[PDB]
Amino acid sequence: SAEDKAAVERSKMIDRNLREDGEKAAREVKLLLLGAGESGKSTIVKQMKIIHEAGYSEEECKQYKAVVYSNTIQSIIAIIRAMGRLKIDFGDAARADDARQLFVLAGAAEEGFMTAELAGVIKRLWKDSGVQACFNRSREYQLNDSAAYYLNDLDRIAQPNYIPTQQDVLRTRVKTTGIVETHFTFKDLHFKMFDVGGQRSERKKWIHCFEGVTAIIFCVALSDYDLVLAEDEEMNRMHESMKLFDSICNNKWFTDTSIILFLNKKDLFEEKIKKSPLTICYPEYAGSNTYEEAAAYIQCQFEDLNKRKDTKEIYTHFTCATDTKNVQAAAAFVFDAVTD
Amino acid sequence: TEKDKLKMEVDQLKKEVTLERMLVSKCCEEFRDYVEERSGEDPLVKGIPEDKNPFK
Amino acid sequence: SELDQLRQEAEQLKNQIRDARKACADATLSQITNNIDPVGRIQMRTRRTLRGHLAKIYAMHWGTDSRLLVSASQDGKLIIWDSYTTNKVHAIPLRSSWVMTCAYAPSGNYVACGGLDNICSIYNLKTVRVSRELAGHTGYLSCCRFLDDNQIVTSSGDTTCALWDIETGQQTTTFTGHTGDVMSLSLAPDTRLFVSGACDASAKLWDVREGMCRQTFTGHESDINAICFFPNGNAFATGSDDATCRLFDLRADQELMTYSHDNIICGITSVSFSKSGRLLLAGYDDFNCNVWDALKADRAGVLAGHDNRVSCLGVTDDGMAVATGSWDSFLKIWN
Ligand SMILES: Nc1nc2c(ncn2[C@@H]2O[C@H](COP(=O)(O)OP(=O)(O)O)[C@@H](O)[C@H]2O)c(=O)[nH]1
Repeated sequence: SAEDKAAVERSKMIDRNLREDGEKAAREVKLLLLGAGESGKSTIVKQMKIIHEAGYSEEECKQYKAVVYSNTIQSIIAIIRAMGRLKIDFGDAARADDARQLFVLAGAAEEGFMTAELAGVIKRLWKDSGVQACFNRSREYQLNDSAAYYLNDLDRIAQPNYIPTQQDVLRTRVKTTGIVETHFTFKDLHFKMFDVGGQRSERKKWIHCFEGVTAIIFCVALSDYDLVLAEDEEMNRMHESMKLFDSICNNKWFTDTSIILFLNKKDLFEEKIKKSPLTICYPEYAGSNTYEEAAAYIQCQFEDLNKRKDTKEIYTHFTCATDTKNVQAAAAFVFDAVTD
Repeated sequence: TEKDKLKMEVDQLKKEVTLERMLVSKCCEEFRDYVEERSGEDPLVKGIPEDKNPFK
Repeated sequence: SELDQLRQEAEQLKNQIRDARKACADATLSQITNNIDPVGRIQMRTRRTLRGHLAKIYAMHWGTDSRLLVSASQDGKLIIWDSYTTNKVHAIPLRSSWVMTCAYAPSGNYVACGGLDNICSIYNLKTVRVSRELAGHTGYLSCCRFLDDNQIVTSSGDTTCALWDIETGQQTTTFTGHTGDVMSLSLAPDTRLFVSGACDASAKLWDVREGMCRQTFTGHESDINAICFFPNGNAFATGSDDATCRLFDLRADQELMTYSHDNIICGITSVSFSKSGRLLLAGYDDFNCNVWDALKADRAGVLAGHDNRVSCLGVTDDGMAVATGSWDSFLKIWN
């Protein structure tokens, strides 16, 4: 025919483009982040943009304004609610009125704005010694690790012309519910990094989608070791992370995938281990309660879960994911492990 | 949350309990008879002549 | 606790429903068909191989002309094929490669797809460009089917289904009730109802107009990954991680037949009836599609042309062919 020839030629042209695209895709480095909630995955993704793509524009930063405020409000609310549960009194009784007003105001707040009234309530609460006593007992409830970051900077944050900084954006907890993907180039190679931490669905229905990735970066919050085991009491948080790592590292879907282990939040760990003993997490631990020996112990507890040890190496690095210079050095570590 | 989930499940079950269900035998007969009127012309049952197969 | 009272009440109502279903199980499908002759050995051959994807294929859907079909792969491509000639008509570059479902509009004017981006994207074939990105689900898109060029229904890992107005991009209706990821849906012939299958191991029948669940069907021991209506609109089939397919009857409100064999312990990914309903075709994790006699529960044939999981399949509206798609990156056309 006439049309039939053109349809054949169209198909052949599609075939060429598909082949060229596949050849470019076979050359890219694909990195999947995994790890428990709050372990640092979305922070690492943002750090790749800051390091390799010049960070965030001012207009991009303006868009995190509303989540900075929502994060801040939810942090102080969490501390106040815990005072009732832990039976902690205010340092000044007048703060009870402020606490009441906190809840009234939080319902009336408009996104992207914080009234001077609400800012003053939060400031007075955060300064109160009873609120601070509860904050310092955060291992007994659920409190995100950026709480003090924002609350200590409330004066700057609350200005009507406030524009979030890049560090502010790094610290935000925006809960996307879908996959997050970032692309960059590092030494003439195309990298793609994925984070599914926002997905609340059933992991067994899509983990196999990542069979074939070059490497997994598994993130662990070192500072989770002393969190009290509460409603669900099968395992403490660190042992839940160990069970997930055991599952991933030894997974049939990742036989040919390099396993990188980021033992993250080392800055919070270094401070916690001064007053909170590792035995809270590992009752059998008989070493000293110091940064170096306790960190080593955790590293070995995870590395020991590798079952194909003889064929498979774990690339372990201690990180502070909110420190761009620290992440840039760990990134170099990761490059070496995967490219060759 | 969970309590809110149980209330809705209970509400839904209260509706489903009131359904008037047909005998399985009757439904099976109707299923069979629908298939029997048509399986004789079903290409994946009876096969296709080579000359009439558009995928030859 | 009040919590204690609600849990026991739910179990009591589930038991009442179980008893009422039992009170209507006066006979079984196997008895009713005892006198029908077996279909005999079904032996189909691969007639067309659709080569082009470079990674796992996750879904496919036939156009209503029984000739064109769309496939979706995590190579990041939606390909529209002319199955008669194997020519590629379109190769659409997705914005997110993590696709899990696709659909061909009955008119032939649009296709849809989505996945881990939690978005259902609509593509106009008759301008190819992204016409709409339907945002609202909080979990992956697992299945989607057009009612017409203006409305589409979706299922999601967020445990809901939704009906969308494509022009406005808004969810017109949300279908809530499943307690696990929803994996598949199928529209009734008259598009007034649809059924969904979920990781709570149940299937649900939904009223499109009134946005409510009418019936909840139970019996599977693990996730339902695939669901397909029977052509007369009064029954449907499910395929499950529990290595069984089952036939469910709407008006009996209960399971009629299980299709399984002690040999088969792997999961089922996809189910379809042949045009008459005599055959139920199912794709399996073990790389095969098994062809069941829907009336007798005997396995009548096998389709074994793949080197990895059969992830999807579909029968043409004219009944002339079945398509299989696979993690091995191929689709095959059989009859
Ligand atoms: N101090 C400190 N905070 C961190 C570190 N890594 C992450 N965070 C913070 O901890 C919180 C949870 O981290 P995020 O990346 O959102 O965890 P994700 O759930 O795995 O994505 C965020 O507020 C981060 O700012 C770290 O190494 N040190």
